[PDB]
Amino acid sequence: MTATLRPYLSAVRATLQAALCLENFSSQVVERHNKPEVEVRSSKELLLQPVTISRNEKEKVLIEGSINSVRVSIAVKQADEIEKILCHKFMRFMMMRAENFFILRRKPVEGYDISFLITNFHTEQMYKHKLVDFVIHFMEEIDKEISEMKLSVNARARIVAEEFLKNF
Amino acid sequence: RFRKVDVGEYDENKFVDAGPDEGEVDSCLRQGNMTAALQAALKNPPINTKSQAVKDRAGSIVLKVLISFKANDIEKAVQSLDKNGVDLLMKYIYKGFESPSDNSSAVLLQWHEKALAAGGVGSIVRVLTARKTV
Amino acid sequence: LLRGYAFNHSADFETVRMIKEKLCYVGYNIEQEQKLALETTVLVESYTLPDGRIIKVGGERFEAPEALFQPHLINVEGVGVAELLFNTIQAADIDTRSEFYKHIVLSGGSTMYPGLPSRLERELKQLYLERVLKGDVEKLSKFKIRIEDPPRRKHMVFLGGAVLADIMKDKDNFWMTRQEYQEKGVRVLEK
Amino acid sequence: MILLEVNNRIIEETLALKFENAAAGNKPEAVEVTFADFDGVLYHISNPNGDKTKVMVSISLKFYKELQAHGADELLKRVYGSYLVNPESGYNVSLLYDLENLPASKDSIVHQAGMLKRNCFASVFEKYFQFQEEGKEGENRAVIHYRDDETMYVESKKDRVTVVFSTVFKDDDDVVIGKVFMQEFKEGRRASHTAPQVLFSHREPPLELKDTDAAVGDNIGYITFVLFPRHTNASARDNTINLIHTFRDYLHYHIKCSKAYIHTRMRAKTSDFLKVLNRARPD
Amino acid sequence: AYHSFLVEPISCHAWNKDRTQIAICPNNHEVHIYEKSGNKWVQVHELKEHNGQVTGIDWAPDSNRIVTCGTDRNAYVWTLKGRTWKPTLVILRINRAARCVRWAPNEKKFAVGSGSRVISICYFEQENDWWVCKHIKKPIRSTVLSLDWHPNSVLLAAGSCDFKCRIFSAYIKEVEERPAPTPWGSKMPFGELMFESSSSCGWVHGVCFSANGSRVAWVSHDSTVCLADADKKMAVATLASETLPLLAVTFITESSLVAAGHDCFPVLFTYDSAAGKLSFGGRLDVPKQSSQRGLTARERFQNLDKKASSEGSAAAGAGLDSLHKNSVSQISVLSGGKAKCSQFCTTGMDGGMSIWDVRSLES
Amino acid sequence: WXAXCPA
Amino acid sequence: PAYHSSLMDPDTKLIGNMALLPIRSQFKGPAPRETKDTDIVDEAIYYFKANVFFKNYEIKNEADRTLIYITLYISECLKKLQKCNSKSQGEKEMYTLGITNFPIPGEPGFPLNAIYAKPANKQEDEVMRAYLQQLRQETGLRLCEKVFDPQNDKPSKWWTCFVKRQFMNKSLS
Amino acid sequence: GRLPACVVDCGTGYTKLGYAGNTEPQFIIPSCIAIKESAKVGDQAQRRVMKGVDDLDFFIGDEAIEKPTYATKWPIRHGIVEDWDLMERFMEQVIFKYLRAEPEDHYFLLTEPPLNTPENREYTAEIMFESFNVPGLYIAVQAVLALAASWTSRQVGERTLTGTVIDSGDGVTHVIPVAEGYVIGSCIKHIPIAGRDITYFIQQLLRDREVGIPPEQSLETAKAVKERYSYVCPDLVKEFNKYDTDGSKWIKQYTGINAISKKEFSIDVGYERFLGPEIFFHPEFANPDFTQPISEVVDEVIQNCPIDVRRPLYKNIVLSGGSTMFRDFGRRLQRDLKRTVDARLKLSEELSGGRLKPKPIDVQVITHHMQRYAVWFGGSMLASTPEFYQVCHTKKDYEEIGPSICRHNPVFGV
Ligand SMILES: Nc1ncnc2c1ncn2[C@@H]1O[C@H](COP(=O)(O)OP(=O)(O)O)[C@@H](O)[C@H]1O
Ligand SMILES: [Mg+2]
Repeated sequence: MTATLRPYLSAVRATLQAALCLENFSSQVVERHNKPEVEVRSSKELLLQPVTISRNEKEKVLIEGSINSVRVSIAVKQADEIEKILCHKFMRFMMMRAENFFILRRKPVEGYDISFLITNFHTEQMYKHKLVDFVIHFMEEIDKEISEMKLSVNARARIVAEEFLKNF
Repeated sequence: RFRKVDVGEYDENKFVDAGPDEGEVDSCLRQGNMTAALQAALKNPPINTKSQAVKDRAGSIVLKVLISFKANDIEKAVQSLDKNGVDLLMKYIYKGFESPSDNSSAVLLQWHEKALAAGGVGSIVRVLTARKTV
Repeated sequence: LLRGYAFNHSADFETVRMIKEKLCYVGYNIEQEQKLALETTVLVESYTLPDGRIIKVGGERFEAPEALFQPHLINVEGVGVAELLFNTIQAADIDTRSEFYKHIVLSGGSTMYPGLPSRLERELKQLYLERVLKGDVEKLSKFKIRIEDPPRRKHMVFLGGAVLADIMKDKDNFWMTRQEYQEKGVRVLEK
Repeated sequence: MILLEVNNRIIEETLALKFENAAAGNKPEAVEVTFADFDGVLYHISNPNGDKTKVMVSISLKFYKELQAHGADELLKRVYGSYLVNPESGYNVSLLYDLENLPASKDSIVHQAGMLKRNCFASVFEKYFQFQEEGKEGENRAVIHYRDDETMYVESKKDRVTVVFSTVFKDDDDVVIGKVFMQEFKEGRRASHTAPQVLFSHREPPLELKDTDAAVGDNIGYITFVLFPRHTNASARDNTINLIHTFRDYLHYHIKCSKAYIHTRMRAKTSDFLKVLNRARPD
Repeated sequence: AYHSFLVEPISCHAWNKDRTQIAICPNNHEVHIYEKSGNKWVQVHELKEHNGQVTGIDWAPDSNRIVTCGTDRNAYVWTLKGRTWKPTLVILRINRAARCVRWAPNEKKFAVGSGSRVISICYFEQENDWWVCKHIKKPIRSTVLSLDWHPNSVLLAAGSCDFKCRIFSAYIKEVEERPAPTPWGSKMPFGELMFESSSSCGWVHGVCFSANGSRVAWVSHDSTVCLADADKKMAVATLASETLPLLAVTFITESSLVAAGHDCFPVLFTYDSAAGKLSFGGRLDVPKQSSQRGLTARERFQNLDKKASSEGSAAAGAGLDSLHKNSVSQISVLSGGKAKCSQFCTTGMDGGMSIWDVRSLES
Repeated sequence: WXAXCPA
Repeated sequence: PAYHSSLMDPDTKLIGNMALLPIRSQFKGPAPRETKDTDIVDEAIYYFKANVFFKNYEIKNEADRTLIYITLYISECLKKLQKCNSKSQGEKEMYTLGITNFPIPGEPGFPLNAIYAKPANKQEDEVMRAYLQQLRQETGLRLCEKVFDPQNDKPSKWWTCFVKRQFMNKSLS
Repeated sequence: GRLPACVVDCGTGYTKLGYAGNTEPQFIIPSCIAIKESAKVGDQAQRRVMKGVDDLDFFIGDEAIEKPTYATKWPIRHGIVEDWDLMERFMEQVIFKYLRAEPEDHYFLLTEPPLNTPENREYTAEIMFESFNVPGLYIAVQAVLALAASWTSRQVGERTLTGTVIDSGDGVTHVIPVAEGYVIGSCIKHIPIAGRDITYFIQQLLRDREVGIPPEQSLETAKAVKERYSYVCPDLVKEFNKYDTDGSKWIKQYTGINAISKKEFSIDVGYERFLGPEIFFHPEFANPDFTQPISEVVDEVIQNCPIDVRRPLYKNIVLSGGSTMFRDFGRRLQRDLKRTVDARLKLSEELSGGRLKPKPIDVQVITHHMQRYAVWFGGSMLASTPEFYQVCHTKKDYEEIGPSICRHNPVFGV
């Protein structure tokens, strides 16, 4: 990935590492709470400006910021309709069992592909560099997964065709 | 039909809270002194100005100046700068980075890599926590 | 139970008391909190049962207090605590409405839920905006409310009784003395 | 199921339940049920009148008019004997069982009635094959578009027979999947010896269909199967007819099966992803 | 000198006069006290009547009183009566939350950096047997995260999250007397804004004062360090680097400076005399850490079931002590005051504690 | 009513 | 629970906690003779076929403790009698089981010891000892007359099937 | 000549099947599903991943029992389902082989237990709209279908919407009242004990009280319950001593046939003739958590709803469901409810004196056919109603809003 994806991964990793810093802030607007600030979007005091790391029109990522949480949204490089369908289904099956992850959301941001979430409650009970490493690894392995799914469906079609044609 | 309406019309302050030129940059470009072109591009930032015109002008000029560079003197260009200059640079690259199309990716990525090699994560922190619309 | 746990009505009724005390909380805006719950799973939390069993509760811990403002959830034709308060204040005279609104107390241990004052004040402001000013927000700015929430909201009646007995003990003409009981045509001694 | 069956098991089951208690006296067991099967055709079983001693079965064929115009006198005596009567429901072939007369056979009759749709469908293809076999002047080509908006065309000339398929996909999701499915249909031949040639065409309709008002458009593919006597004789005729008739539902079912297969694969990969993630939690 | 007191994080820490007792918040609705035993630590007491989360503790060198300032909009002043601890209810008139607290050198008043856009100051009263509370709300526009006090106890700096780090002037005539002349200003009455930050430089997470009371320094989320030198004409010095944001402030002497945060290890700074510029000092704590592991035949198969078998606990942060020391919460001092500080301690969000030295390095 | 009493 | 005890008049005496309800027996003990065939053991045997199924028992009256103890001992009696061969052998086994030393209430080795009381004085100790011995002997004599049948001279499967259905999930052992 | 829709009543037990506008569910098959799984050990990172076409190499239905080389694995467990891939495989197999219905040109109605979580319904609806591309879908509780089917008992023309239904199930039996078409949301309780654990208890007792059966053919032996072999009992101990006294005429015998060696084996019938069915009113035998009867639960749920609806509800209790086929069930329930309600009325009258005498509350239990299946006819009438074609969720609704359209529940609202 030295000449194709390495710089993009390095830049996004540095951005995440800088924006992975978090702290606990007692609720300032609603009685007594410590709920995530990014989702609520109550006070502009805590929010930080969004950032994007991208190299092509159809692929993108977004990096948010706040005291309580940092939100990241990705957009995959999908070209053909089969790629879009497979990505949507795979992400949906990932959603259906997102409880064990403790990091992932429950529905992607509108107009974008899957997005993750971090919080001060997920930074001490879990390691720090491991989470960013996993996000990176997912970003790389998505293309492998989609290509493998494509070849699998092609093989299935071939085998069914061969099985039917033999009778003739 | 009650809570439907917002009640968020408060009073507590929800944190209620010099552009660049073109002729000099063009002269530097045609003369070939790319370092002078970049220096002029970074000069006179729109730190205090509320108008999309100057913002887009600065973004376009910095993008055009950066694109023309080659991947041999980028280190020299970055080195001949001050730390505040490096931060302002990185801010400009991030600003123009959203600009898609016209293959404005690779050069920006190399610039970001060099800035990290020199500016460090502190530049990322500063750009992320700067309510200042730059 | 829906979540899939079977519970009795003998002792587990007391078991859920601690879980409600720790995890259960009330919201500020129902829509935003519901969207957060259905879009995220950070609000999930548990508690260690006496037998060591572990249970997950992330969404049920939020809608239970909502019955206070929406008695419809539990088969009651209620109107809501905030709406009831607004109606009661309005039905009174005029000179007393402002004084009642200025001074208000949140008494009782069941009101110790975190976030109830915010929900109540927001609801009252919404009622004032919609049923009086018809959405005129400009005139709504000066309206003021200060909920009285003493730190000792777990026990305040005992304080009142103690202070009353402090000064109402020397004089014997306050109580239903034992002597009056032996007579007929009695009771309703004072009111 | 891999090869979609042709015997509707609903009629088999209901007739088995009826006949297993047939020899139990005056047992009418009034029945009135409506069914549906592939090709968008509706079945109907109902007694003709208050007399429950007779059970009737009917069809609602979409292209029935073509069958009536062609004439199926062969089908009126070969497979179905005297237990066929004029149409009642919608001018479509309807049969009935005479319970008063002793039914000798039990499985053969049920099996014969099970393939009603294909039994009536064959009246045209088998007759065209007979035309080309008998040496009679090549009967005029015909087009048979069934309930689906797509169309079917057949040409029966000397020394060989031809058949072409038109394909239409409704939902945008399955269009590309079906295109991929049929792309490899025209090439898979390394496991078949005595099999016909297969080809796929979508942009350029075959020159045969230019004059015929068959399925013509943009998002419509074409499939043609070349026919030869080595696989269209009196022995290998029923198998070929069953395969071609069950072609559409076969494609559909295997598309859904592939969808389930990919669902299972992604579900399996989620476990690996979770295992990779678990490296972040402490010991 | 690393040590561990609990796996889960710890909110705040407080120490006694002799450095023999410790206060550790277990990140739960209570607070614990740890005491020395030879060269070992062991629990002694267990104080709990607060139904919320504790987020601020402090200790009185002489009064031996402890204050729990946290959630529930309340605050209890603990006092020792024989061999047991008892509470003391206080009233603060808060509606959102309270995070940080701090007593005074003379032990006459304490302040709370409440999250309700207000700063509260309280003093002892024997009349009603209560703790009366005043409020400062004029310039404040957001939450306050750090509070520090001045020897005379009349000047207070309350860092906030609105780009400002401002000194105040609180003087309760009931329990306060006129302070001596100060270079800053006139020691004006309670509830007023003395001066504000020169410009916008990130948020504020800490503040530090000086014995001479002529220099103030604070840190920010923008990887910046400031030093408000009031001896000159309000000379302001600034410095920056590539380090991650700092979350603490303290100095040794009139020129030195110490800080720590998400960098996972201490960072040292210094201030010039007349140049009006700071400098940098790298890893004054120690050169670097080390890493080790083991076979663990059981683990080799246990990890493969959930994680990858070849995986392990090794990390890039092991070499530079950046593996387990997850972030730094705040800082404290050991000996004397902010003059020599022969030793300095720091808190960690990892749930542990550690000590350091300033002379054992011996340059 | 609008002012005074409900109706 | 639902099928709790019965036949307990207030005049009945007690020994610390238990109810010294008379039992009719030809043996000797600190109990009187009741002419009616009805007694504690008869009701216990009558209701044992169902008490085991239930998983709770509220002690409405003091006789509930007697019912619990008698059923608990009957469980062990059935367990030990399943391997019987002759009526004489079964009677011998039941007799040698009655004259034993089982955990007395108020001492270790006794289930649900919390519910029962702890005797303090000396005399009540042997009073309870004799009462429990008499109850055990009467239970043994009562089981042997119905557990066996005139034919096959073996324990009926119907009466030993409940061997594994230990009351309250545990037995004396 | 509009095509009829499709009616399906999925569940833990025998899954009903057939088409709308018909008077008999044509196909009634178990939920048993085959699979070509075997003994791999890596079963938690590749559950199956069957190579090639072996994935579909599995049978279904009654034919799936007699395949002794695969695994019979029931996907459902009292409503909740762990893995739904088997459910999708079963659904495709049924729709294609048995129903032979094209999803793209048909409407499907599905039934789920009231306790089914929103997530399962949302995801099954998503699966349907994605794979089957069904134009319309609709899911509703089975109580109303039973109420509609109950009209056939007598006087169909006489409209009677009020009542209450206590339906059975392989793993769940629920209580749901109806008040003139509108049900009460909060007055619903879920009973975990059902017609399966009863058989578990039967076989557990039998494995010790008798011998002469093989381990494999146990459930076929345990299915004496489905035969005439279980009567309910007003009293428990009375019949216990009746059996322990005579034990000659009341005992029955079994003459089952082995399915392997074709060797006859017989065993007697004992106390289980009544204990099983009696467990319904004494659930404490099986489930220790739920020590609560049924009749008192019925009265409690009927006493937690408005006054004006309490009276007609007691008059209409429907006997629908397989587990309710036990004889004399209605008599016991009616007698118990009458006793408790009369006692409550007498207590209420005692506190306030008066020479009056309120008209006694009438409680009646109705016995009729359709008890085995009361959901299929309801679904048929559901499909036959034109308004169904309008209320059914459409494709475009699922296209961008998502599968949340099917999340509507009768016990939720904000
Ligand atoms: N005649 C019967 N006698 C006893 N039990 C029966 C009888 N018919 C059905 N059952 C029982 O009722 C259960 C089926 O009830 P049913 O509700 O149709 O299953 P489901 O919940 O999947 O719809 C079966 O497990 C069966 O044991
Ligand atoms: Mg059911």
